[PDB]
Amino acid sequence: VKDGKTLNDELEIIEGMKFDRGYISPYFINTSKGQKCEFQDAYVLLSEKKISSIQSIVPALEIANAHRKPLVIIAEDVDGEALSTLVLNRLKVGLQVVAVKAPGFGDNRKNQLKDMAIATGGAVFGEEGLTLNLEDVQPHDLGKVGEVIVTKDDAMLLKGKGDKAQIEKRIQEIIE
Amino acid sequence: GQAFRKFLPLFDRVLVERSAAETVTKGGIMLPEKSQGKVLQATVVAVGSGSKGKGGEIQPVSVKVGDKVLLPEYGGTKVVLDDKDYFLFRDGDILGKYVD
Amino acid sequence: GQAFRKFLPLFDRVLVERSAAETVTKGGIMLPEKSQGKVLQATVVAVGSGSKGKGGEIQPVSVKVGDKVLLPEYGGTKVVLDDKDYFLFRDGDILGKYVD
Amino acid sequence: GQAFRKFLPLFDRVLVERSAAETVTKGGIMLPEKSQGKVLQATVVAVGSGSKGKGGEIQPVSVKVGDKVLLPEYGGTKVVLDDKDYFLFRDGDILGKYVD
Amino acid sequence: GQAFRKFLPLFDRVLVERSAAETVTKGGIMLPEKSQGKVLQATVVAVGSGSKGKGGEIQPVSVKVGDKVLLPEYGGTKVVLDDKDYFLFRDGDILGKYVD
Amino acid sequence: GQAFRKFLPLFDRVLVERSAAETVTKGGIMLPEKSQGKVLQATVVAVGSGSKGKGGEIQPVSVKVGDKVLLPEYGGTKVVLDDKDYFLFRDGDILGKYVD
Repeated sequence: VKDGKTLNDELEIIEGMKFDRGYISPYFINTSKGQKCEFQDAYVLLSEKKISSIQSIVPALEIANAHRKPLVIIAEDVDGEALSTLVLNRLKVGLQVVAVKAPGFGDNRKNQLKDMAIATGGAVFGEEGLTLNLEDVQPHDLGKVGEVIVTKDDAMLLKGKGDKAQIEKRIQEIIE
Repeated sequence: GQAFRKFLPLFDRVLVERSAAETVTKGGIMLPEKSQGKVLQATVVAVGSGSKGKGGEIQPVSVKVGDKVLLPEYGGTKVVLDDKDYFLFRDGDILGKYVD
Repeated sequence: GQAFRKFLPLFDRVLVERSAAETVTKGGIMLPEKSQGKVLQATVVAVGSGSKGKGGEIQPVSVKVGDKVLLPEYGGTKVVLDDKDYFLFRDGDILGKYVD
Repeated sequence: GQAFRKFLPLFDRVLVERSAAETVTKGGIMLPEKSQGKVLQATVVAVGSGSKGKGGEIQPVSVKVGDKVLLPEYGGTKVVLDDKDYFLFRDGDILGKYVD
Repeated sequence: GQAFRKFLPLFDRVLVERSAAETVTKGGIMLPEKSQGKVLQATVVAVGSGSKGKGGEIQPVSVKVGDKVLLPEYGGTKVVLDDKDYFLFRDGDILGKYVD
Repeated sequence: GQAFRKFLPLFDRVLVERSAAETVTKGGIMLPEKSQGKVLQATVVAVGSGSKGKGGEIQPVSVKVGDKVLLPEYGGTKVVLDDKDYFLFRDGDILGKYVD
């Protein structure tokens, strides 16, 4: 329950994976009607660490370009030369890509990122335990959503092509 | 000694032209300009006559004009010739050659 | 001098590749990647022609191609050949070699 | 050794006169004199007799008087002759010559 | 040069095995392990071929294999052979030898 | 080279034994032990074989065993022989001799 700016009560149903993180740069906008980034049948790249280097972001971009599919990059932060590479490839050639900060401050960030990985069918990169490196990315290590909205303040992922049994096991893990 | 654009290097100094920086990867991903460092690959455009390492004779330099060479990270002098970028190196500073 | 992957070292420089870092112990305990330091074990893939230490003649390097050698902690230059790490060393920097 | 304005350099020292700083660009833009840095082009006006690099004989310097040369960014001694700027350099400091 | 545990040193390098640290004194007082410093007493197990100090010939090292020697406090390189500690020294670093 | 207590110095190193520190003055005034520094007076107990300063021959050291010598304040190495204090010096470090 929160306040409403109107005179009447209204119910909002939020489905899928919505989190209060917008795009990192406004150059990723491709739908000017709502000032939002819109992709359908897009790859998802999940990183538990910051993406600040060229070689940590180029191979995923080559998979996304070779498959002619959009890429959503959800990491702790994307800055430095990788952000410039993303913006340059979006503006010059028209590469479909968007970069979104990860939600959560603490172990909640890791848990929600693993939830996104399970729901989309991807793998979390730059983790403390398994230590998967971002220079070694295979096309099966990326999540697959059918739809994504990235606005100024929030991003939402729809119809992630994750394994249903894995999502059920993660649900029972959260229950216990 | 061999001159290049009416510039002749002195002693064992070697003048090189750095290769073009990679602007796009093999997968078709364009790279930002300020993220591309100095190119360690270069070609030899001018050599000096060489120094006198032994007694009474001049020792020619190891590389020749047209050799494809590998350069160290530091130790090169900026030389501008016809408003075009060139770099001057000592003969011993050059790491190796690309043979064909 | 002997060339490797179209790269010939200059003077007494020696090109090596480091051995593979050990990933699992003799008992079966897997090791993390970031805890494995640089391998001091290496094999020689390319040698230079050598320097002129004395008057008028060329002194060949002490190691040959295929020698299994031991490297110091520091003093090697990164050389990338066909997108693979290689390391260039002065001949006097090699601590010793393994005989068989 | 060759003397200039009753000044003769000693050993392998070389006296140069730097070129005039560019006051206007090729389009017609006047440049401020503060922004004009030190000019690396110079003309050899006096040379020393040379040093004794080998045993018993005197080695002449590599440059001669009237040669157009390129100067290093550091390493020159201010010499005033008839109230005009002149700079003294070692023969080995000079990077190269402009051959016509 | 003499090889030890299929390791052969290069140039004027000497491989030594340090003596065992004293654990109990002459009166029967046992000593803690962390308090025992590095042993300056050592045994030569492998010598290099030697450097070329003069013109054209190889100068052998001054120690031989089996010599009992005294080491300086600093100047040795950790070498692991068959998972056992060994130390590599330049031939000039050894302070002296014990004659019997 | 000359050995002393089964220790032989290498190259041009010289082993010395410092003189006993003065405990009482000429006037009968006892001196504290903490106020007496290192004794620069010493006798030579062991000499090395010497270095090869020139081409192909061994240069013997300038002192002999039993010589009374003056030591510099710094530059000596602690050597313990039969639980007794001794110091190793380069031959060029000794300031002078006491000739009788």
